[PDB]
Amino acid sequence: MQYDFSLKDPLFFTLTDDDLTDFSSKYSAPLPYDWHELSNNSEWVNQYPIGFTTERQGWKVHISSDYKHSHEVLEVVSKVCHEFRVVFKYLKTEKVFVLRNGKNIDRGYSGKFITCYPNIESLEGFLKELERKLKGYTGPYILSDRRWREAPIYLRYGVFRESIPELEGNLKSDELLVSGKIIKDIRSPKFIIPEGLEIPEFLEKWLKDIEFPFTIESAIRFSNCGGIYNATLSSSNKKIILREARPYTGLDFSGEYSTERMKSERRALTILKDIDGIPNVFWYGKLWEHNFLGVEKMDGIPLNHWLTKNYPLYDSKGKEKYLYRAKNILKQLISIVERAHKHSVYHQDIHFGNILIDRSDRLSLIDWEQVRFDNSKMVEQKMAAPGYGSWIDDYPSKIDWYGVKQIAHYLYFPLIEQTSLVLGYDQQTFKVAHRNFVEMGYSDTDIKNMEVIINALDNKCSTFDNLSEKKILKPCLNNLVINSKADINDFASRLGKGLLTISDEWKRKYKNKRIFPVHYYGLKINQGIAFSDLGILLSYKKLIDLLSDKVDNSYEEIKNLAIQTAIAKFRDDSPGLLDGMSGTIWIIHELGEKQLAIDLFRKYYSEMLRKSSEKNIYSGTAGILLVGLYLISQHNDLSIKELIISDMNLFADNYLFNPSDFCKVGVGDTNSNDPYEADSGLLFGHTGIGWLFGEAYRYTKNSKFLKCLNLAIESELVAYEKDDFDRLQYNQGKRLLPYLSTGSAGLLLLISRNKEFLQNSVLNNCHYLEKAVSPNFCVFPGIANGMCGLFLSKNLYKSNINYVQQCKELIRCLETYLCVVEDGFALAGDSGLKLTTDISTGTAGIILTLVSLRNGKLELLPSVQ
Amino acid sequence: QYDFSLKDPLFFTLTDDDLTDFSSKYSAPLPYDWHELSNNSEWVNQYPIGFTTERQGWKVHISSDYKHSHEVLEVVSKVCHEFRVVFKYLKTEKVFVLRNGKNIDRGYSGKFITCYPNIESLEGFLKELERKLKGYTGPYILSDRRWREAPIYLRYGVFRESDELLVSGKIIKDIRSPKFIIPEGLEIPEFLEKWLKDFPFTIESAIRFSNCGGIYNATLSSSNKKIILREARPYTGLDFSGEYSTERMKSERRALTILKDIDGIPNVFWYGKLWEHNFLGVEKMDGIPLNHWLTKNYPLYDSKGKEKYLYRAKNILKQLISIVERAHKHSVYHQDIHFGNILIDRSDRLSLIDWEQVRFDNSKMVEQKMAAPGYGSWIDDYPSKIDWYGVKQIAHYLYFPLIEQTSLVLGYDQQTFKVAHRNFVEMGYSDTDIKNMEVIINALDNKCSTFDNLSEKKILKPCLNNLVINSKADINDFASRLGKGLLTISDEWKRKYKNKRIFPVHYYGLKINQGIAFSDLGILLSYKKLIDLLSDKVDNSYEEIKNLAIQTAIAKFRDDSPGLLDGMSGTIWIIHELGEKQLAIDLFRKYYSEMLRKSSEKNIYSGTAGILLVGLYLISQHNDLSIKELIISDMNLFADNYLFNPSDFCKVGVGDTNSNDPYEADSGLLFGHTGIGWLFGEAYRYTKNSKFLKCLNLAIESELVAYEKDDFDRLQYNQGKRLLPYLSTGSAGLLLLISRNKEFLQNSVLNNCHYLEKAVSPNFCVFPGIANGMCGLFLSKNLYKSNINYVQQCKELIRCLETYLCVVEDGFALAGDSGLKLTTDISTGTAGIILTLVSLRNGKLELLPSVQ
Amino acid sequence: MLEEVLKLQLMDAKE
Ligand SMILES: Nc1ncnc2c1ncn2[C@@H]1O[C@H](COP(=O)(O)OP(=O)(O)OP(O)(O)=S)[C@@H](O)[C@H]1O
Ligand SMILES: Nc1ncnc2c1ncn2[C@@H]1O[C@H](COP(=O)(O)OP(=O)(O)OP(O)(O)=S)[C@@H](O)[C@H]1O
Ligand SMILES: [Mg+2]
Ligand SMILES: [Mg+2]
Repeated sequence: MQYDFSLKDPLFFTLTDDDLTDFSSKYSAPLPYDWHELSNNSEWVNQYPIGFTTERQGWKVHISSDYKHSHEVLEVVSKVCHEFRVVFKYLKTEKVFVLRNGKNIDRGYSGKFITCYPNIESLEGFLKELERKLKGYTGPYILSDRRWREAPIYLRYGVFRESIPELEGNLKSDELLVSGKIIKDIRSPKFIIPEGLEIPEFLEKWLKDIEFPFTIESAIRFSNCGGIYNATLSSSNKKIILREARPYTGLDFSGEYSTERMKSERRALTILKDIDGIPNVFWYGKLWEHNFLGVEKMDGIPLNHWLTKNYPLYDSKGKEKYLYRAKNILKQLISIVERAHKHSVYHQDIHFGNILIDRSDRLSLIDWEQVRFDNSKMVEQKMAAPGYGSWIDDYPSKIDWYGVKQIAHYLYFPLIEQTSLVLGYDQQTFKVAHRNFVEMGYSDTDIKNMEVIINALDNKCSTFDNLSEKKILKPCLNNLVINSKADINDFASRLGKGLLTISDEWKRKYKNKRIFPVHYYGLKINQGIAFSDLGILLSYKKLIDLLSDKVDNSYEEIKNLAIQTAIAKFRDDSPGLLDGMSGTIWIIHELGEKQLAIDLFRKYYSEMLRKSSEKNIYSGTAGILLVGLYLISQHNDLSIKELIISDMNLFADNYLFNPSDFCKVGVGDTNSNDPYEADSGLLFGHTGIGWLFGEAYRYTKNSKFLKCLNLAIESELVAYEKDDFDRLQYNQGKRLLPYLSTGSAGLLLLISRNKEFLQNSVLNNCHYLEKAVSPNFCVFPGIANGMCGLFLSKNLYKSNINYVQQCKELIRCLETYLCVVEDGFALAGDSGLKLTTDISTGTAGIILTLVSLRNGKLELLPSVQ
Repeated sequence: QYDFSLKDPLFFTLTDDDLTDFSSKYSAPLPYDWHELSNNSEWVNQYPIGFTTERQGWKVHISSDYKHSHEVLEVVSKVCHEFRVVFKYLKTEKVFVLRNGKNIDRGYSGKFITCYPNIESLEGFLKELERKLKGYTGPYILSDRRWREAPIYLRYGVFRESDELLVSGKIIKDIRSPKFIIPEGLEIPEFLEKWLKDFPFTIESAIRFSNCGGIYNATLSSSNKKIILREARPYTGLDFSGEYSTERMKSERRALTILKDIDGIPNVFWYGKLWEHNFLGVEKMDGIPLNHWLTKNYPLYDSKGKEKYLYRAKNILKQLISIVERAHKHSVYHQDIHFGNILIDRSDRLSLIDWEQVRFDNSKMVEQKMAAPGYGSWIDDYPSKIDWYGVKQIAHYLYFPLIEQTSLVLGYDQQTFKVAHRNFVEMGYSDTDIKNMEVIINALDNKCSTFDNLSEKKILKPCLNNLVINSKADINDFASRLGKGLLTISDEWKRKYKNKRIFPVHYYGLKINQGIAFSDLGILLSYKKLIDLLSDKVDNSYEEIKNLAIQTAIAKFRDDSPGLLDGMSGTIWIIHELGEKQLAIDLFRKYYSEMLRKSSEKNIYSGTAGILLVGLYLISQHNDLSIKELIISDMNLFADNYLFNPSDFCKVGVGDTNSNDPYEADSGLLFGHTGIGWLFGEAYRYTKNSKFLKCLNLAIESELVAYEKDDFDRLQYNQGKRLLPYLSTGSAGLLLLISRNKEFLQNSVLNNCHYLEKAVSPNFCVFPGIANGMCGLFLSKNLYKSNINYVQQCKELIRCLETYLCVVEDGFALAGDSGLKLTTDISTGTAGIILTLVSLRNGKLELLPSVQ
Repeated sequence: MLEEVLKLQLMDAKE
């Protein structure tokens, strides 16, 4: 799907639709007596005459402007529009103007300050009067449009309004009507004229009035400032990197454009003319109206890619000289931006994307767009990568050293995104990285030489007093000693206290909303066991029933209103287990509402199985079948039981009949972490089918279900491949994922669970998948895409398992990703940026990990004994 | 109380629903073993994780000025982190400004950090606080006492969980009063016992008290001259520009010694500092303010006895112009010139007071700080232009005293300028007086500044042209504009406050979402009756809005509101009138027996008489239901109790309060015996028992006890200070009571209606609402008279409503019973106009249930 | 070269 989360809250993820704090200056125009001004958006303000509407399509007029002359161009354009009575609209505030004329907005939606709608007849005089009165006013070229004559007046053929037009005109707001046909309106950085529409005569004259000193081969990245092109200079046949800045774009809140912090970049790269590891400006000049910068193409993959090839994720075998090379890379960075600070040049944006490493370990520092030149002041870092920007308003000389300190901690333990949330997290992971680097077998002199440089970079930064809203989060400096079940119960009670503390503070800040902060992959959902509040309430209940406490006073009312909200929002455009209503009804069954659960399940079973699209356990019919199997195994009085077993038999016959028609049987190409763009593992693939038909075999014994189990194993190990030593991991096209949702940790759970029924030839893979799921460093802490599923696969259904000895490893691994709030624990999900309480990424997955370790059976999926 | 905010530019909103918060934060460093929890919207608490405080003890209150508030916090927090004491502090800089402001109670004044120490560590805590807050200055907190000299102040109160101060087994309860109260029976420590043991002018009274100090009426001993006195406590009286009352008093002294020779401007008699309080002793002159002089002298009803109003008003306006011109000659600018800053004596000599906001520089555009609502400038203007805007609005106030809506609609003063001219040529004034006043007002209009309306209230335009009403299509067009502007106002309210009330209303009913008077279902009922009036169809989503509002009203019942204008009894009646009946009988038979019994009030607005009205309506429209006898028996016992004692239900006599609050009102239709007589008249129309007629005749006299005559035979209800002719609290409800029960009452009762009809027909009405306003007067004078015409009555109604009407989009809106912001309710709003039109069309009054 | 210049935006490996 599409997510519009914002990093505006200091502690939590929040959508931009819930962002309303606008202290910027409001744009306004005078309103005549026979005019009305109406807003029905968060960006635009519509002005229309009384009782006059426009057409549904036609030539719309776009007007762009500067930031300084934007309030006084609105007066001129509104004064023009108040004789030529046309419907025009403009941007709300100055912040909307900056975010529309910024950098990371789409090139087809950018630059539009004022949009006008003359019908067909006032357009000719309207364009002439706007051309006559907009002298001296300049603005960005809008890429989807075409400039009229010389003033910032821009035209396209587009859709004016939504329907109107007698009854409903049988048309939509995305498709135009040319000669009684359906042509879609493409909103792209291009001028699209649909073929066949009658151009007027003056517009026909306007449309009929339509060598570089380099050779551009391709493009690397595109933005509202303009592209970054991989070009080759014609005068030398030498490959460079191009970067353009179309005028009056890249607006920030300082008031600068991309044409100003490009003369700044040219001056910065001219001052640092001869430094090893620094790009050189080779060509700078304006072509038409776009100025171009030719910098030296520094070779090398970025720092995260070099780390992914070179960090000891699993063992020290082969990567036996990592710390010496990382020390050399860090010293190369320190030398480069300390020779840069002698020339009064400050980079102000140092993160893992701005360092490139060669195959011979040579460092290059790029992206000098945000350079400062005069120290002298406590300045604000404008646009910084999260985890690397400075916390306070400091000098330009210390912002680069903070960036170098975070690169130093990145090279020594790759968890940096939580240092922007918890102050002192770089010392929390310092001891963990020391323990990991003495556990692998590294030399003590290499660790000492790394740690001396890191500790010397720690003293080169600024020590401040935390005054922000995220100073309630403290690191875990003291490691807990786990020796008995009381020490495990203390940790579990601290998890339960921190969960309710963070929930109460979220409900304090955001009323009339969700009762729990959730990772941005599931912000605008409240169903299914990955991101819902009901799953967190279930995890809290099974945590209370683990250490035998009582409910936290208002917990019964919280779970009553959560269940009532789930009933009120019980849709049907889903049927999923971990994103929909089968997981919601299994939560309702597990919370203590079993009669209401079987009632509502038998109420919507037929429609909620018939209306479905996918086939996985996540968002396909397998989740419905597994909830029905749990309901008829726990309760043998279901009147809909025969329809459940017949649908399982039909699904089994379809699984034997159709090959590779359930999901993708292959490698794949998607390299993202979105759950809807993954098609493998326990949650998204044939392993969910095997989990369904290894429990259907347990309850309703058939040869067809064991045949489905072996077919699921034989289909799943096609994509699983042997690594360098002994590891079997799934390929997502460009990377390998041993996680519980997409890889080796989900398959081994049912090979170990169904080990008695299954044969020997694919219990032989239990050792090949065992050390492929035991690394030394795991990036995320969650149960699905992280360490708590890696631990659960390694330990659960493995026989002769001690609770205390397993928890002693678990808590020791869990004190890497933890933070302290009140007298409890909180944790950040699969970003590290903001606090999460959900199951698939946040604290409730750890709570369910402890519950599933105590009980011996999973709580993420039904595991009927 | 009503904690309403004038922050939204269009509608009344609540201060609890305020979340702008520019408001630079106050922050203190948090150690590892401490937490910071902010439960309130103004306080931020810090505690050392799991360590509590005693329930009673000695607080420590620490004050600070505006400049050093960010540094006192960093010292007090560092002390409290050593001596581990639960302390709390203010959230933002804005709430510091409001807590150290001017119009705040002196029980909540100056408190910046409220520490909660223990008894054992209190001596060391106070020693470290005195050692490290030495040199810092702050306001004095009147409820506490200063420790030695530093801004540490001490109070014995309640630390946490309500206000009970139980000591030695007796409830004492702490009071947030501006005095130092030591409660009886405390184990006082030794150092706190040693600490507790270590006028040229005569004060006659004190007019006003505030956070700046007080305004006193005094007398010099040396000169024996009656003066007025001002106080400025140090570092108290902060505004958003960072100045205190001690500087405003110095500016007032500078201004009043610059303007020493000008008459009407007070002279400085005594300026001295006693203790630490600055005192200014300028001259008190005789006279009443401009509001009381205008209420005494404006021709509210006729011109008899006030024939020379436009001559004296012209002379007084010339005096104000001369005073402002002579003040502006010496570069002295008043910056707050409204009806409360001008005194006029019995000889009609003007005096201009309250020079606290005075300025001395005209070279820069400034912003008016404490602007009166309706007199403040819309833009950042020059100070001379700000004073001339104030004088122009005072001129318009003397010409037509509707001045509050000029802060909402740009051009309302020239809208009411034609209304005032028509009223003055209709009353029989001379042409020369009108021209001589109008040339002065038009001269003051040109001395102000013109500007473009770029605010959010640019969508409200004045009703410049009078609608020509000749036929019923004109009334239908007017009503279509009313219902079309109502939906526009509703949708634009919905845009800026989602998951809240559907319609915007008065500040008297921001919390009320039930009944006719202040709910959303009533305005939906008004829209439905308007659609039925025009014979049109509802636009797009009226059914969905009505269903969602009905289900929300079902989910928000509470049994503490048993009245039809604020509770369940009106929601049931509206739900019956919205289209579904059997649902309303189901709710009535479910809730009647509990809401008639759980009832403390017994009026119409909140009491059991409204329950009996909405039961009588339900048993009249539906003759077959099980609870029919239970309503008849309840009204029979209710009428027997009325025959037993008429004074036991409401107040029979002159009132005491002088406020527009519905809960502070105790007479009239919705609040007194007139609605009791209304219920009993409908009970006589249904039951036809003579006991109801006897009770109605008793209610007529019980209301008419508190009605006095005047020199012009106008029968108005006496509230004690003002005379009320309105519908809710006055004589218009009585006029509808005799007019509706016309064929039942005796001719001695009908002799009073001729004198009642002169009271309901003035020339000028302050408010446009249906309850406390002009629409109720029009309904009382034009319902149930003899024949009831429609075109002529609607022509006069539209002509009188054009004084108050706004224009939004393609329709009309209404500013309420303050005039400040837009309302849509059936008491102060557009739906009142809507049901005024529908009740003029359909005969019967549609504010209360009735039978046929 | 208005056109050419603007064509550059319509290259590949975009945003
Ligand atoms: N001098 C250079 N040498 C080699 N590669 C470069 C150079 N400059 C840019 N690049 C490449 O361009 C990619 C992005 O760099 P820039 O476009 O300079 O920064 P940017 O992407 O504009 O900053 P963002 O992410 O848009 S806010 C990098 O991944 C590099 O591969
Ligand atoms: N110089 C004066 N002569 C006579 N009466 C005065 C004088 N100053 C104030 N008053 C009386 O006090 C009232 C005006 O109160 P103010 O002193 O102006 O209140 P303030 O505190 O200055 O401002 P407000 O009313 O609180 S916003 C009037 O009723 C006056 O009669
Ligand atoms: Mg970059
Ligand atoms: Mg005053």
